[PDB]
Amino acid sequence: VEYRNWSKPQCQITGFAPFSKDNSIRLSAGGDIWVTREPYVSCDPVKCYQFALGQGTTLDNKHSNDTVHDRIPHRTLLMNELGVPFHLGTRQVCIAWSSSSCHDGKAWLHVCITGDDKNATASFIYDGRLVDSIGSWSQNILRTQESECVCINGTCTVVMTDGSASGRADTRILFIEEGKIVHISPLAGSAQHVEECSCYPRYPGVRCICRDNWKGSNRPVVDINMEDYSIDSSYVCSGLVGDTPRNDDRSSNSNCRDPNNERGTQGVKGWAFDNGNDLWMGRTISKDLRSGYETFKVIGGWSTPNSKSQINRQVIVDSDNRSGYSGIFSVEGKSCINRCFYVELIRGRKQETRVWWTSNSIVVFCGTSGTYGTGSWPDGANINFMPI
Amino acid sequence: VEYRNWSKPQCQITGFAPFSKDNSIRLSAGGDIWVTREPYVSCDPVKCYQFALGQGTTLDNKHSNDTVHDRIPHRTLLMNELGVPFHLGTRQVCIAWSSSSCHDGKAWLHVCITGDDKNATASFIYDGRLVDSIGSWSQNILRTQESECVCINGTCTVVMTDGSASGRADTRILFIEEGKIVHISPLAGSAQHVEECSCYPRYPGVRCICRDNWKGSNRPVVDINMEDYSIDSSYVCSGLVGDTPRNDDRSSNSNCRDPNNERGTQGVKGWAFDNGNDLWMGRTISKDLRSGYETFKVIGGWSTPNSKSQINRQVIVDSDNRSGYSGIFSVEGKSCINRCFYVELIRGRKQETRVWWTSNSIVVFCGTSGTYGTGSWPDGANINFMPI
Amino acid sequence: VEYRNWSKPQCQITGFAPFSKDNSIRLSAGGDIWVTREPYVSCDPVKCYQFALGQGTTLDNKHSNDTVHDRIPHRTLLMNELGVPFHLGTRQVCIAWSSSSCHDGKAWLHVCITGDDKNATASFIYDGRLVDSIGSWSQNILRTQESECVCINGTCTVVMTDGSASGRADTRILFIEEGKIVHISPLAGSAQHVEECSCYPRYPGVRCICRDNWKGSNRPVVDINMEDYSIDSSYVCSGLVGDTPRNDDRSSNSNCRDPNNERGTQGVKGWAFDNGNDLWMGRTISKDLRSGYETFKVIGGWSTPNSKSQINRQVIVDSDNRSGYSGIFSVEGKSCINRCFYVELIRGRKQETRVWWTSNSIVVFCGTSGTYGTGSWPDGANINFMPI
Amino acid sequence: VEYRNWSKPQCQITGFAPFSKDNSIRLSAGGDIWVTREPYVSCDPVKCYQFALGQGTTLDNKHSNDTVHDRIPHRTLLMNELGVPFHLGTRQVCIAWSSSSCHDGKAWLHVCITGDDKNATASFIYDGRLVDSIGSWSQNILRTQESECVCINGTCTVVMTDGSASGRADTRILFIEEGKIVHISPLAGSAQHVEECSCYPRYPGVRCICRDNWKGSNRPVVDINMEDYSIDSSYVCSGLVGDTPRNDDRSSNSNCRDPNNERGTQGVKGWAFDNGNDLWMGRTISKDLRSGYETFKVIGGWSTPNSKSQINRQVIVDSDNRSGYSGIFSVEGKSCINRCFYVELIRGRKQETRVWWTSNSIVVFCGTSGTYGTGSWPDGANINFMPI
Ligand SMILES: *[C@@H]1O[C@H](CO[C@H]2O[C@H](CO)[C@@H](O)[C@H](O)[C@@H]2O)[C@@H](O[C@@H]2O[C@H](CO)[C@@H](O[C@@H]3O[C@H](CO)[C@@H](O)[C@H](O[C@H]4O[C@H](CO)[C@@H](O)[C@H](O)[C@@H]4O[C@H]4O[C@H](CO)[C@@H](O)[C@H](O)[C@@H]4O)[C@@H]3O)[C@H](O)[C@H]2NC(C)=O)[C@H](O)[C@H]1NC(C)=O
Ligand SMILES: *[C@@H]1O[C@H](CO[C@H]2O[C@H](CO)[C@@H](O)[C@H](O)[C@@H]2O)[C@@H](O[C@@H]2O[C@H](CO)[C@@H](O[C@@H]3O[C@H](CO)[C@@H](O)[C@H](O[C@H]4O[C@H](CO)[C@@H](O)[C@H](O)[C@@H]4O[C@H]4O[C@H](CO)[C@@H](O)[C@H](O)[C@@H]4O)[C@@H]3O)[C@H](O)[C@H]2NC(C)=O)[C@H](O)[C@H]1NC(C)=O
Ligand SMILES: *[C@@H]1O[C@H](CO[C@H]2O[C@H](CO)[C@@H](O)[C@H](O)[C@@H]2O)[C@@H](O[C@@H]2O[C@H](CO)[C@@H](O[C@@H]3O[C@H](CO)[C@@H](O)[C@H](O[C@H]4O[C@H](CO)[C@@H](O)[C@H](O)[C@@H]4O[C@H]4O[C@H](CO)[C@@H](O)[C@H](O)[C@@H]4O)[C@@H]3O)[C@H](O)[C@H]2NC(C)=O)[C@H](O)[C@H]1NC(C)=O
Ligand SMILES: *[C@@H]1O[C@H](CO[C@H]2O[C@H](CO)[C@@H](O)[C@H](O)[C@@H]2O)[C@@H](O[C@@H]2O[C@H](CO)[C@@H](O[C@@H]3O[C@H](CO)[C@@H](O)[C@H](O[C@H]4O[C@H](CO)[C@@H](O)[C@H](O)[C@@H]4O[C@H]4O[C@H](CO)[C@@H](O)[C@H](O)[C@@H]4O)[C@@H]3O)[C@H](O)[C@H]2NC(C)=O)[C@H](O)[C@H]1NC(C)=O
Ligand SMILES: *[C@@H]1O[C@H](CO)[C@@H](O[C@@H]2O[C@H](CO)[C@@H](O)[C@H](O)[C@H]2NC(C)=O)[C@H](O)[C@H]1NC(C)=O
Ligand SMILES: *[C@@H]1O[C@H](CO)[C@@H](O[C@@H]2O[C@H](CO)[C@@H](O)[C@H](O)[C@H]2NC(C)=O)[C@H](O)[C@H]1NC(C)=O
Ligand SMILES: *[C@@H]1O[C@H](CO)[C@@H](O[C@@H]2O[C@H](CO)[C@@H](O)[C@H](O)[C@H]2NC(C)=O)[C@H](O)[C@H]1NC(C)=O
Ligand SMILES: *[C@@H]1O[C@H](CO)[C@@H](O[C@@H]2O[C@H](CO)[C@@H](O)[C@H](O)[C@H]2NC(C)=O)[C@H](O)[C@H]1NC(C)=O
Ligand SMILES: *[C@@H]1O[C@H](CO)[C@@H](O[C@@H]2O[C@H](CO)[C@@H](O)[C@H](O)[C@H]2NC(C)=O)[C@H](O)[C@H]1NC(C)=O
Ligand SMILES: *[C@@H]1O[C@H](CO)[C@@H](O[C@@H]2O[C@H](CO)[C@@H](O)[C@H](O)[C@H]2NC(C)=O)[C@H](O)[C@H]1NC(C)=O
Ligand SMILES: *[C@@H]1O[C@H](CO)[C@@H](O[C@@H]2O[C@H](CO)[C@@H](O)[C@H](O)[C@H]2NC(C)=O)[C@H](O)[C@H]1NC(C)=O
Ligand SMILES: [Ca+2]
Ligand SMILES: [Ca+2]
Ligand SMILES: [Ca+2]
Ligand SMILES: [Ca+2]
Repeated sequence: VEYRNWSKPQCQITGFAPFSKDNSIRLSAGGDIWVTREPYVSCDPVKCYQFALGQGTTLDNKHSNDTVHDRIPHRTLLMNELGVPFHLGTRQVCIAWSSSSCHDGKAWLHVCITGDDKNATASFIYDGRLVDSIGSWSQNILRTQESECVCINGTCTVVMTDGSASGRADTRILFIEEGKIVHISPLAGSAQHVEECSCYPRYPGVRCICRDNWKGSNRPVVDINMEDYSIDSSYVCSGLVGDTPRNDDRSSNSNCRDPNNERGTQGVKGWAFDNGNDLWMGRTISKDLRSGYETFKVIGGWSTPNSKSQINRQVIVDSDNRSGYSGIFSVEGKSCINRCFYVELIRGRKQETRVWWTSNSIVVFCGTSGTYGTGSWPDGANINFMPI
Repeated sequence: VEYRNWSKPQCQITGFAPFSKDNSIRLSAGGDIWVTREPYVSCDPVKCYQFALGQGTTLDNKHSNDTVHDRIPHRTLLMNELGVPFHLGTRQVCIAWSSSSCHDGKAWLHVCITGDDKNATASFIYDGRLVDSIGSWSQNILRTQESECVCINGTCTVVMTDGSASGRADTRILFIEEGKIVHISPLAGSAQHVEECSCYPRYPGVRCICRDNWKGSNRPVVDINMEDYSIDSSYVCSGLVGDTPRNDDRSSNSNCRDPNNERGTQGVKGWAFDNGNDLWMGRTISKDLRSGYETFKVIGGWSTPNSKSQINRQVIVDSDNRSGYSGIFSVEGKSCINRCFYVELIRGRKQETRVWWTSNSIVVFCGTSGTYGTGSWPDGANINFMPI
Repeated sequence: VEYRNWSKPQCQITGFAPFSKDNSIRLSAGGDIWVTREPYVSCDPVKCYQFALGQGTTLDNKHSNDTVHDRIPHRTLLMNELGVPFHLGTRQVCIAWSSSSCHDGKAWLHVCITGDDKNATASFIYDGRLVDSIGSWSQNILRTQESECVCINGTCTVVMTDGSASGRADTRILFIEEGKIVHISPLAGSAQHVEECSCYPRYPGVRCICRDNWKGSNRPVVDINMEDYSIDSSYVCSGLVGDTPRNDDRSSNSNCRDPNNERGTQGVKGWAFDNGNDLWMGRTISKDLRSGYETFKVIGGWSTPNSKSQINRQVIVDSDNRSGYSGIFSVEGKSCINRCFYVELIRGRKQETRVWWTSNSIVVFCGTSGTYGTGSWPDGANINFMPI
Repeated sequence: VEYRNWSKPQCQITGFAPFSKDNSIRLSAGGDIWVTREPYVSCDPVKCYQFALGQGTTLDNKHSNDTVHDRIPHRTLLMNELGVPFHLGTRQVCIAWSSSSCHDGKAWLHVCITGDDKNATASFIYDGRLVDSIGSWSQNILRTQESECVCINGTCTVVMTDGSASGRADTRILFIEEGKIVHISPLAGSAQHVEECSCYPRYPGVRCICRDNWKGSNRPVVDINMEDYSIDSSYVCSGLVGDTPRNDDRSSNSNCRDPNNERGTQGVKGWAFDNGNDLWMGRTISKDLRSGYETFKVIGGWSTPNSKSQINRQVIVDSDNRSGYSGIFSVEGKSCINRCFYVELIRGRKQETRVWWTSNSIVVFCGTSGTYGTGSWPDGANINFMPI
């Protein structure tokens, strides 16, 4: 086994075709399925696996009630081949309430986070053994990606926040070579917040499309130079914008460098990925609520401010339904590195308060240089059927 | 790993001996089993696996109700070793409501179909990565085999329809070398319809025994020349005939070249496989309803029109019971390539409307050059026991 | 991989120490466990697996009722590593209502039997493919071992009956080299019946301790000469005797050559295995009912008629409980070939008619050249707890 | 595969970071989970597995009632990768009511104990085959570690008691090279009792931190010389002390050589592990009841009597909750051998007599040379939710 160095062109995609759905909630009505959220999928040179954080229980468990809350001791990081539901036979690869995973080529690094909010811990596991540990630095919740990290040559990047969701924060980018952090590099850029970065291998570095829970609703970019550790974090030129809540589609703006301050409040985990001066991206159809999922390409959107030349749309999930988080997902072709992407479809309380638990399914789409039809793939489960 | 080139004689079989049953419905009363239909089994140089399309749920799920319908977003392609039931621990290898799978020798290609009926998409997955995509072409349901495709030397064939079930249609035969379609070839032949082809490796090409939902009740043949892409599609000389509904057994006819127009309406997925001028084939015992399964050899039936010299019958499934689809299943011997075949036994609504869900079990029989006894293997599950 | 030729001394054992129990019935009250009976365990050069025939269902299935009957279409041959219960995730390796399995070294041969009683079929599977088939020969139930077959050099033996349980019968010994029967050899010996042979590798041939459902209650021996195909079947010299029902322990007799005619009626699957002029054997404590299990060594018992010098007893299962079938189980040491043995503990109807289903657990003991304590390991499950 | 010889420095740890929790009880409310207790985890050069002894059943089984009792025929030794719950798909690797497991490098040795209390047996399994057996020697319960044994060069140590819990006893240290005991060595030392030793590879020998159910509440040390078989068993210099029940924290004492006689009665399985003249150890927060878990380092505590210079505490499990047993768990780093440790959290009768069954979850922590936060990880399951 030599290393995963990614030297190879990205694919000139033409849109996305469907790859995987698991029906996690549906089956949850007839089987014992874990309680999840904040999923993501990543793969080694052979199989694509699917992760997510549980709630130390199952859905048809009287326990599950109040799964709305993101952190609790009993939450663990699951793993399965891409395609199997999360069952009583799944493994809790580590304790955590946040994470990131990359396959450096040789084996896995699994950053998993847990502790008190104000003082928590981050175990850096690798190849099964626990290679390192680094604790919270601001004293107000150490959180990470909830997406696949990226490694190149033998060094795995991973961005980390601990600060004030809607406020300033310390963003560091740890460079851990084999479960062992070997160098940390402090954030720099126009980016007024970095959180839930969706990172990918666009050689020689790593580029990140994050979230901004404070003033921006136009994703902040985070570019890592795996070559010298230096950082750079701009903002997206695309005038379209994909974050929720967000202004609209006409008064929606972005100048590639400053929080736009338009419902710049919260956010959601999102992705995007360049191609020349263009921009393949995705977001919720609803711009108030996290419902419906569409994906598209903005001409000029990566190199040019306030763009609006949308083209090649797709209604991945219908706007009458509901989605949630999503992240990019790379996966090296036999000549080019193709990007893929996932979408958790969250069914549960706060919204569908018919039941008291919260969990989620997933749908995933990859890159294609061929045709496709049209459609939308939701969780599609009868909340009047589901237990509780 | 060199390639699967099939250069090796087919076996001079003498009838079929039992191989596998899974009891899918029976266990479904005491366990959490997926909701299926349109199964098939295929194997790599080591294990035989069993496929089928689910209904994004399980049987003891209040959801399952109305599984009669063939397409919906939440239907996925399962896979398991030959012998295990479809459980909560099975994987959804792709989203689809149609498919085909072959092992080119090195790894798997998994055509899976999904989208709106009128406009749908076909993901061409291979080795886990998504190599290509080609969308619907007539705008009225892109459908494929629901049986194992066949590869030789490194090129995998797969026939595709999109048109009018009971009407004309476009039938194309895609030649995808490694998840990448590299050449499409348009249908040609006496065949007035091609749909649900049951294809196999009868070197140097590939030969297909399809269905005809319009005017024929005598299977149309579809011969592929993997050598130059050319096509040829005749009809079966056998005067016996195996399709349901169908005329009878005396006024049942076929001339090897034109729809016979005798209850030539619908059909069901069927198989057949030559041997000299003869014909080993199978069909439902009931010629109105898809009930009971028998298999036999018609002397003269492959090279001679309107044949009736039946011999070596078997009551695979009793005519008091019920079957459904079926397809051929090859599996290379240590000197000859033996054919095997499967039979879904569909238990569910429209018929057994005691319950509201529809799923199916399976029985499978291989080729033998030795003796056998007699019997019939049905789903045999108490519909008064089953849930719902 | 060279072949399993067994050239290596058997171990001078000193008694049996406990190896495996699975608690099949107990868990059956809190989980979905298959309905079984007629088990046995066998191993390849790495793992020991556990077999048995199911009843196409699970225990907490309303179907299971009337599992007392041995044959029905929906019965299949399971397989799992030695230690896991038979779950909804177990595989039906073949259809059958009888069987035998050996690992010739390279891979598995799985004789499985099914068909009408009067006319049935026997599929000879191997390495996943179906290599051969041979049908019933007397027209009254083709049955086999229900124990591990034995292979040496590359030829696998397997004894087969079809005749009259309590009457004469045809006993043949098929020699199948790679799923392909290559020579059948007709039974010869003092043995007035051969049925449920418990066979083992006592180089250069294979020796069998069977059952006799007609006139004997003293196990008939069946010695195979894998060298020239010739057969020889004596009877056990041991005057102790181990079969149920059986006379007693004082008027119990055997002369090494003729059915003794003492409650010589039915039987049960049993084992035994020589050592010099002695005899390590096992049987039920109850000599009317199949309850309790003990094992011991009779000095002189293999080379001398009507023996009674019992020594080294063990109460494997207490006589207040209940057992059933049992068979020998070899397993090559790092210098000597050690024998092991299993014991199904049948819980169910006809006896414990509190419930209407019948299934069974298992306990297994191997050979030891070291000390041991005392005890008894029953199914030990509350029939008042169990479902139905 | 060469052998596991451990020549390599232990790691200068700085405290413990979280690795694994499984939520065994929580899921037990929504799934079929085995009934356990007396767990432990151990690993081969690749995966870390988790063991424990069951109670031949599952929790939602009416059987489980009265799982308070430690021994019964139907108790078996489970095994799974580190992270999966104990499910109906787990294997019973042997019958036992006590055990120990080490990976000599090449494969596993699994001492499992069962029999009458007064006369029991100990099967010494290895690589799947049963290599040896040695029976009880005092006639009053042969018990072993309930923790991972340690092998070096090719010889696996394992300490064994059989005597009087609160009285004298015979303590032997068997040296079994490949499932075959090749030399037994009798205990020697100041140690007035050895029971439930928590052993580890501190090259060239093996050192053990046991329990004392008679007069001590200050762990007895047990040092093995794998070099010449000689033994040595002192007591811990640490004046802090970690055993429950125990005096307090001020009148708590130890002189490194004699039972201190302060609530020196019972105990619990514990661990500890040196580092220079210091001592990293752990115990229950409650000194009467086995509740809460903390871990720390006592300066001077390994080489100096009655120590009280505690530092680097952690509240692993909060004192408002409840723990149970615990043991050390080694795991070779890429330059140093890191120690890890587990903690069963027992939920069940005698205490939480709301229900009638007893089982347990687990939390596990490894060694780190990096920072960490703070927190506590309990079973945290609603006893008012749980079944029974
Ligand atoms: C490939 O396949 C697409 C699939 O797109 C999606 O369709 C759903 C909505 O139809 C969406 O939720 C789902 O998840 C799919 O992802 C092909 O067509 C698609 O469907 C139609 C047009 O073809 C577009 O959707 C619209 O949605 C409305 C809700 O269904 C529908 O009622 C709209 O209908 C109005 O125009 C149609 C035109 O055919 C016609 O039916 C009527 O005239 C109708 O008029 C309305 O007017 C009044 C006010 O609204 C009402 O009082 C009156 O009752 C009536 O509702 C409309 O059809 C969807 O966007 C479209 N997709 C795309 C990409 O165009 C598409 O043909 C093909 N394209 C490509 C590149 O392959
Ligand atoms: C190997 O094993 C076969 C197994 O074949 C199948 O048998 C079932 C039907 O019997 C079928 O559903 C099942 O699934 C099996 O696959 C051996 O025999 C088989 O069974 C019989 C003859 O041997 C054939 O089946 C017929 O089915 C009727 C329903 O059971 C049965 O009642 C018929 O019986 C009439 O003739 C028999 C001859 O033995 C005799 O019983 C009576 O005289 C009976 O007369 C009827 O007459 C009146 C009008 O019908 C009634 O008023 C009166 O009450 C009575 O019903 C018949 O036996 C089945 O086809 C046959 N299989 C084959 C291949 O022949 C077979 O012996 C052997 N062959 C080979 C090559 O190995
Ligand atoms: C290793 O370990 C053995 C284990 O053997 C088995 O014991 C159970 C029966 O006790 C059996 O079902 C279980 O499954 C075990 O496999 C050691 O001992 C074993 O137990 C005893 C003797 O040691 C033997 O079993 C007998 O079973 C009767 C039912 O329990 C029991 O009541 C008998 O007791 C009579 O004698 C004992 C002697 O100690 C004493 O208790 C009394 O005096 C009692 O007297 C009876 O007399 C009247 C009529 O019966 C009654 O009115 C009165 O109430 C009372 O019942 C007896 O103890 C069992 O066979 C034995 N096993 C072996 C191999 O000896 C054994 O010590 C040791 N051996 C070796 C080689 O390692
Ligand atoms: C990293 O993270 C630690 C986590 O430690 C643990 O905290 C829980 C207890 O708080 C424990 O069960 C849990 O499992 C954790 O493992 C950081 O702090 C930790 O929490 C606090 C202090 O920081 C310590 O715990 C104490 O526990 C009491 C129960 O919660 C709590 O009420 C105590 O509060 C008293 O002092 C605090 C100081 O901040 C303040 O809140 C009040 O003044 C309060 O006063 C009480 O006084 C009267 C009598 O008690 C009452 O009438 C009145 O109502 C009120 O209760 C206290 O805070 C815990 O030990 C501590 N851990 C450590 C290691 O210090 C820690 O800051 C950081 N350290 C490091 C190295 O990283
Ligand atoms: C990184 O990319 C590839 C794959 O890791 C490296 O491997 C060699 O690269 C090219 C073609 O890929 C040739 O020089 C060798 O034949 C490759 N070997 C294999 C097994 O692919 C490549 O050298 C690395 N290069 C950079 C610039 O990072
Ligand atoms: C990672 O991969 C290759 C590893 O070799 C790095 O490029 C190499 O450049 C040196 C001189 O710097 C050559 O001698 C190497 O052998 C080059 N690669 C090849 C295939 O020749 C590359 O620049 C590194 N990139 C990153 C992002 O870390
Ligand atoms: C295709 O069939 C076989 C198997 O793929 C090819 O392999 C060689 O073929 C024959 C015997 O099978 C000999 O020439 C070689 O010894 C074979 N090698 C092996 C490993 O079997 C064969 O050459 C191919 N031929 C055609 C005509 O397609
Ligand atoms: C059968 O037994 C063994 C094992 O199959 C054969 O293997 C050779 O036998 C001996 C020692 O076992 C030596 O001649 C070789 O070194 C063995 N090789 C191995 C890999 O064990 C043996 O020759 C066979 N002999 C008979 C008489 O059947
Ligand atoms: C099975 O195994 C060995 C295979 O070699 C057989 O014994 C051999 O005897 C021949 C001459 O007959 C020698 O040249 C072989 O090489 C011998 N074995 C060895 C290791 O030398 C053996 O007799 C056969 N036994 C059975 C029961 O089939
Ligand atoms: C035990 O430790 C190591 C690992 O088992 C042995 O292996 C050799 O040891 C050193 C470095 O580890 C060198 O002499 C060799 O290069 C090692 N080989 C490998 C594959 O690591 C070591 O010799 C053994 N030594 C002792 C003292 O027990
Ligand atoms: C276990 O491991 C090594 C095995 O070699 C033992 O040390 C060896 O010492 C001899 C002379 O005694 C050398 O020739 C060996 O080759 C040494 N090891 C190495 C790598 O050179 C060691 O002392 C043994 N220790 C224990 C606890 O059993
Ligand atoms: Ca925002
Ligand atoms: Ca038709
Ligand atoms: Ca008899
Ligand atoms: Ca004590």
